[PDB]
Amino acid sequence: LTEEQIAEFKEAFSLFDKDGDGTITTKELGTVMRSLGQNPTEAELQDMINEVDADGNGTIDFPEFLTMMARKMSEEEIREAFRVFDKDGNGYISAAELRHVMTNLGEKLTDEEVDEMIREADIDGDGQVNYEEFVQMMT
Amino acid sequence: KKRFSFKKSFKLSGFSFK
Ligand SMILES: [Ca+2]
Ligand SMILES: [Ca+2]
Ligand SMILES: [Ca+2]
Ligand SMILES: [Ca+2]
Repeated sequence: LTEEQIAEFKEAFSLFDKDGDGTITTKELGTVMRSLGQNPTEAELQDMINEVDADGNGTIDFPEFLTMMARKMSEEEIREAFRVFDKDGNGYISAAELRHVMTNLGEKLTDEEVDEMIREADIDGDGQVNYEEFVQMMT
Repeated sequence: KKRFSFKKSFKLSGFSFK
């Protein structure tokens, strides 16, 4: 585990932990998922936490979060996640689309932060992220 | 906005999303 990987997990955690209290609640999870166009029920949110809630305190701490993400790591689930970003449906995630998703998530990005994110997944160097690229990234 | 010790990853953001 590298230093940059930890900083990414730390930011991924911060995106959920809206009030920055060090834990992720079912409420925070729902807010994020709705902001990405999903609509989990209360039961589903509780189930998500329960699966990784080692200490049974009802909320997710940093390690439990890491476990959640490691368990997350078919075609349909990936396609769906692609469509969260590919808003116009043209088959390419642009920088403007990525920035739009991050902004709905309450995260403001500099053009450089966004470009850097595209750069990470863009394999062919067209400056966009196609489905295959998005699959190589997620897989 | 750049935050020291923090880094925005597309990958982890993907998994974070469905
Ligand atoms: Ca919180
Ligand atoms: Ca817990
Ligand atoms: Ca697009
Ligand atoms: Ca590309």
